[PDB]
Amino acid sequence: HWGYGKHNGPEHWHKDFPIAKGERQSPVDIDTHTAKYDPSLKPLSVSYDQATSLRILNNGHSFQVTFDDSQDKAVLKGGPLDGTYRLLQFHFHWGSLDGQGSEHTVDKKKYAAELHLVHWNTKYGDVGKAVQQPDGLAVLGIFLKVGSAKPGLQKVVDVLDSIKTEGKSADFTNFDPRGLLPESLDYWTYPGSLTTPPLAECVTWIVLKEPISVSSEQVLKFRKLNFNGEGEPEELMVDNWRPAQPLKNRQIKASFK
Ligand SMILES: NS(=O)(=O)c1nnc(NC(=O)C2CCCCC2)s1
Ligand SMILES: [Zn+2]
Repeated sequence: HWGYGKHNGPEHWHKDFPIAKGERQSPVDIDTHTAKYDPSLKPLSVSYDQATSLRILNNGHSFQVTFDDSQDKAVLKGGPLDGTYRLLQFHFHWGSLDGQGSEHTVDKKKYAAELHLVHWNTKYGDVGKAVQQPDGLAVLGIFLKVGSAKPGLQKVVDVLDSIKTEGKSADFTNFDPRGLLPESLDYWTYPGSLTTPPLAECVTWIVLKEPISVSSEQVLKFRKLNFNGEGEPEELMVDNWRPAQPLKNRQIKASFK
């Protein structure tokens, strides 16, 4: 089964998921000097006030916080998007060291981690149908750098001890994902894919230009999670990031000058 190790990592994924070598794979390097400001791009609308978080879960590749997406409660609109995209879950990708961990890169710079808030287009009715559409999902990507603590992340960090290994989950209600956002909603956007299998080419990527800072203690707690399930040889959940993929016939647009 797929993972991030030598024998099951990103270089192997194409064998089970041939779209791994497709025309709109993610992540990508964002070359800031080649990205073009698109004045027709609207501001992002991040409407998270009614977000209803449900569970936090270690799925063996990351940890994710899931939300009630059965109604328009936490939605992403605007920017490059047509229509309404419901927040389903967020998760992170991170490194074994502070100089790697992000999936997208900016002028080849790797951040310590990357937060993905995964949303799906309500015109497709459910996320499984949305994954089958080229405009089915919108992932809001936010870089993490190590510096000062992010207070809105602490509640996540506080609970990771309870989901150390693959398959463990915990109640994670009343979590406000607005606490994970940077000040600026300036973004780059491009059409891409899920960065984990099945690598479906269904994502409008919206990557914020402003990172959030998290503390060394916060990221260290990410790195104490396990890829393995309980009772198996302990393999720390670190470096669960896919590297940048070929941009191919795509233009990255910037919402800002
Ligand atoms: N790293 S990422 O591009 O944000 C992602 N890679 N696979 C992702 N799968 C999902 O979100 C789903 C969750 C539930 C049902 C379908 C899909 S999200
Ligand atoms: Zn992700």
